[PDB]
Formats: sequence, structure tokens, C-alpha cells
Amino acid sequence: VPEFVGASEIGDTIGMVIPRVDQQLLDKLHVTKQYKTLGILSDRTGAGPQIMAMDEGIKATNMECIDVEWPRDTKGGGGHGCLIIIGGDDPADARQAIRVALDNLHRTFGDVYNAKAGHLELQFTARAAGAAHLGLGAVEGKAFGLICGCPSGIGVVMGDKALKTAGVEPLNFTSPSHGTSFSNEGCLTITGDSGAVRQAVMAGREVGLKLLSQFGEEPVNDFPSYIK
Amino acid sequence: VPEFVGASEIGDTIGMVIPRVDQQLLDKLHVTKQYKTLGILSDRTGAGPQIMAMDEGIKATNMECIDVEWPRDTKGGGGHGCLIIIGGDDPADARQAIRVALDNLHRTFGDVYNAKAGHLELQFTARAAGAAHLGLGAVEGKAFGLICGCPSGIGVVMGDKALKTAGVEPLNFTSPSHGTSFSNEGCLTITGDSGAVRQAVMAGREVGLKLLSQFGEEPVNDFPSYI
Amino acid sequence: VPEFVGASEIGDTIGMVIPRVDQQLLDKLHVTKQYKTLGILSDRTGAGPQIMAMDEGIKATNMECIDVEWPRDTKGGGGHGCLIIIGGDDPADARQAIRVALDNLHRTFGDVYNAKAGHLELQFTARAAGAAHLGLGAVEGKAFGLICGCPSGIGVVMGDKALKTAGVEPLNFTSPSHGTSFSNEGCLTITGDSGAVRQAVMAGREVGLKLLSQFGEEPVNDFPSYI
Repeated sequence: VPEFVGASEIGDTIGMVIPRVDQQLLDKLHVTKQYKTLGILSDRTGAGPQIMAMDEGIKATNMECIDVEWPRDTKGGGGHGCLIIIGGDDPADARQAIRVALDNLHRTFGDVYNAKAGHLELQFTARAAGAAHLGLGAVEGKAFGLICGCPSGIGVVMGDKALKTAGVEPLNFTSPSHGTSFSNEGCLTITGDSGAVRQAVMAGREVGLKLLSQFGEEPVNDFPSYIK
Repeated sequence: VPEFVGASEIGDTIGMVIPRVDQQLLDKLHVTKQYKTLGILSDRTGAGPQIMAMDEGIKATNMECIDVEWPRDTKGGGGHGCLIIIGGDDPADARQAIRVALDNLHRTFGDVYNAKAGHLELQFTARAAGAAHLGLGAVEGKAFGLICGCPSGIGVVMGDKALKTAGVEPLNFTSPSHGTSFSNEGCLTITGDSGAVRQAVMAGREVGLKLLSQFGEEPVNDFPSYI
Repeated sequence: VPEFVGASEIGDTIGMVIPRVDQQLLDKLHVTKQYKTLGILSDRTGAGPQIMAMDEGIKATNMECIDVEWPRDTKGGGGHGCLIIIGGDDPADARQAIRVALDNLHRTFGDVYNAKAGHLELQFTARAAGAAHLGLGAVEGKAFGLICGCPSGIGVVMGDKALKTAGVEPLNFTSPSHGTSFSNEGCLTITGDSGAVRQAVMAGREVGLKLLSQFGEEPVNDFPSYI
């Protein structure tokens, strides 16, 4: 299948490119701006990791992030899956964006921590781009941190701790009934100076791990942490 | 329990009939039109198969489809469960409709294909009826196709391929943040001539199977394909 | 972690207190009323049992229920998880509320009945308090019953039977596409005299157990029934 670019067991994430999408279909897609060439990154488990991976693909190419959608998923876990549509005019440039996103999954899963009772997710970049902006509300060109815990109360405490660690600016706070697809996540997003943003993410991680462990299992990442 | 009609392991689907529903309850239900007699079809796994099954029940009776509701479910898969309420004036007719729907499950699951990573669902009819109209936006009395893939990006490619196969008319495209219960499905619905519709659905199936297989498992239907 | 109060394996429920929440965060929380001190009760499986357990924490303390939020969860089952935020002036009062809620989970899971196909949930109190009000629409100071079945069509029948058992007043009926987080639950809430309310909850339980058991498995509670 010419549309197939690659598929990864990480999050059950598949990447595809439609070189010239049918106009009647395009007309029904909820995109910020229409383009003839579309890349598609679609996964069962994760939204932050795939969104941050796609941000590297946008930085590497001329593609634009035109839709981020939010399945309530993770195959029985508390989180989201994800659908990301990017738009451009060159199928080659789309394929390269999708390949770069797929080759960043092992990194952006590095601070996802899982346990039987729930999970934590952390993300950080010193310079957000268009996927982080559309998907997570990041301010493009500026530092960005994502601090998430499930069950969602843990995220509320992670958020409080992170804000009290350095003078970072809160962007939003999403929760089961506001700004998620009824996930069981409490997620603070932040901006500010890159060092402080990193400080605040790491503080939220530490208290998240302590809280989630209280169910009796050390939360585990399947790939090495990238936030340090 | 007089209200029980039957239960199937297929989708964990249960059918019941309330011959004369309490009016205080009926004023709390979101129905297109109130009737005193309700048929209820309720499942954990599947929305399209039950909807198309109930379409046969409507064709077979005088019952009207008055509500289709959408649990996000499939017991940890990426799809929907379903609540279908039908209404009429005769408890026996409501029961016959529910029986006909239960008896069509093995058929309407025939183009549901499952794998660890996801699933595909295809439906087709040459003449849609009231449940397909209310539930899925079909045009009654005309041909209808549903072409769905999970994770949802597979469904976007399935749909592009379907439209490029024959001149069909798209009805809608639903996706995780538009027109689903935050499901992981991308679903194209179409009408047009019955032959062109069947062509489009079959080509969507083919590319979806190829795409979903890339996770390393052949997608399996548990019942013979009907399309 | 000073914020930690307790964690239970019942529902995967964790209880925490923030003595002095950051004001920038509080401004982003969806609460009915700002308080400096927050108690947080959060779980993967259950909403009604945590809300009813928090009602007893409220009755025991000066805390007010200021937010109830609704994960679609139960770890692949058909129900909700829950996030409950309580607010007050005194971190010790918040801790006592959370402890009382945690110590009520074994009781409020008493009439939660699970099976492979679905589950039932019943609740009862002769006097609802603020968590049952904000969370479930109960009338404060009056008896309250909750009658819920999954898959959701079982809840419609349970609710019909309940109303026809005694003269009770329906407050709401929530369903997959109305008033839930796309759960697969049909849930009737009622008020009225306490004896009539218990009669109705119990009759709803009986018919639900019979219907859910048609899938082949007796629905089981993990804790003694309290109703």
C-alpha cells in the first residue's frame, strides 16, 4: 500500500501519507486549513508522546499540523490515543515528517511511567512547534512542559508542586470533565524560561512517582527518561 | 423476567421489551417520538452491527427506531457499544423486532475484523431503513455503505480509497473528536447506486486489512463475510 | 508526601489534601467555590460509590463538595471513574473528610455487582448531603436512590421496575448519550420517602440481577450488600 509509511509497536502507532486526498473526503475532515497532501499519525496509546514526536517532524520539514483528535483509549488504561493530520503540498515532505515522528516515539515515551493503578506522563521542549501548539496549546517558539498523572487527582498534586518549584507560567489545566475526552488524567501545561520549565516538570514527576507508587507498584518507563 | 427477550454472546447483546413504560421514565428518555411500548437492544461491543441488525427488525415489523445511543466501549477496544430504543403500540411486534435483530448479529458481524492493534468494520445494504437512518445517517430506501477503521487514521485511508473506486456520494466522515464517543475510529458513510456502493466498501475493506496487518497480525472475522 | 492521605485497592482510589493550593492552579480548576484548602478523592473504578462515601466525609466535617468530574474508565469495564474535589479552610478537616470517605468504600461497593458482560450499581441514603447533590443531583436532606445497569438497556428496565414498585419521584435518567461520559450505563436517580425509596432500589436490583445473569454468570459483589 503506497500510503503506508511505517508502524510501531510503541503505542500501536501507524503513519501514512495520502498524496492527493479525495476533495469530498477533505471537505469532511476537521482541519484548520486544507492541503492536498496529508500525513497521518494514528495510535491506540498516547497523545502527548505522538504530539511531541510530530513536533520534531514539523521542525524537520515544511508540513503543517492541521488537526489533532482525541480518542479516549490506551486499550483499557486511563489516557488518550491520538489522531494527527499534517498538511503540505509534497508527498515526500509528508513521508519525511511521519518518519521523523515515528523515530522519536522511543524518546517521547521516555517519561511515560505505567503501573497497574494508573500512569504519569511528562514532556518538555525548549522550543515548541506547530504540533505542540495545536494539540496541547503550547506557545510556539517558547519552552513547554506537560505534567500529567492518572488517576487524575495525582495530576492535580503534580501540578501544584510543579507551580511552587519555579516561576513558570500555567497555560491550562485539563481534567476528566474539562479539556479531555473523559480521560482519567489531570494535566498541567506550562511555559516560561526553559530551565525553570524543566525544574517544574521534574518536580511534578518526582511527586507523581511517589503518589502513584502508593498503590504498591513502582511505576516503570519502557524507555530511558529524556527529561534531566 | 417478562421483559427479557434474549441475550447473545455476540457483542454481549441483550434484547428486552417494556410493554407499557412508566410515563415518568419515558419523559426522561431522549426519543424521537414517545410510544408506550419499547423495544431495547443493548450491547457492550459493536454499534454498526446492532444498528444494521435492528434495521432488519424494523423492516420485519411496524416498530419505529426512536433512539440510538453511543457508549464508548468494546470492553477496552477502540469502538462503541450501542443502545437502541424502538417504539410501537404492540408488545408482540416489539418482541419480533428484537428477535429478528438478535438473529442477524452473526451476519452483521461478518465484516468486523479484529486484531490486537485495532479493528475494521464494514456494512452494506441496498435499501436502508429507519435504524440505519437514525443511527448512521443513511438515506431510507437507498443503498448505504459504512467503512470504518481503528486506529482512526486507517479509516481515513480506507475512506479515500473507497471514494476513488466508484462514484459514490459521501454522507459523513466521523472521527475521534467529531461525531463519535471519542472512539478510535475513522468512519466513512456513503450512498449511491447499490453496485457502486458495494464496490467502494469492498475496496475500503481491502486497503484496511493491508494497513491493519502491518502491526503483525492478520485481522480476523469470527463469522463469514456477507459483503 | 505530606499531601498523601491514603490509597485503597477498592476502585484504585487515592485520597490527598493540598493545604494551600497554588492560586494560579485554583483559578484553572472547575470548582463551584474557591477555597484555599482542597481535599481530592480520585479513582479508576467507580463514581457512585466514591460520591456516596464522600457524602459521609462531608457529613462528618466542615468541607464542601466543590467539583465532581467523570472519567469514562473502570479499566475496560462499562462505567466511570471519578475525581471529587472538596474545599474548606482547615487541612485537618480536609484530611478527616478524606479518611472517612476511604473508610466508607467497603460499604458503598456493597451493592456493586460485577460480571464478565456488565455490572449493576445501587445506592441508598435516607439523607443525601453535598457530594450526592453536586455529583448525582440528589436533593440535600432527603432520601436518595441510585439504580444503574450496564449494558445500559438493563438500567432502563431496572428503572421501569423501580418506579412501578412504590410512589417515588424520579430526579434524572442518564444514559450513554445523555448525562454520562459515554458510559454503557442506564441510571435512574430517585427521591421520595425513605422506605419507598429503598423498596424501589431493591426491586431495581432484583430485576437487574436476573437480566445481567442471562449472559451466563451470576453478578457478584465483593463486599456485603448494605441495602
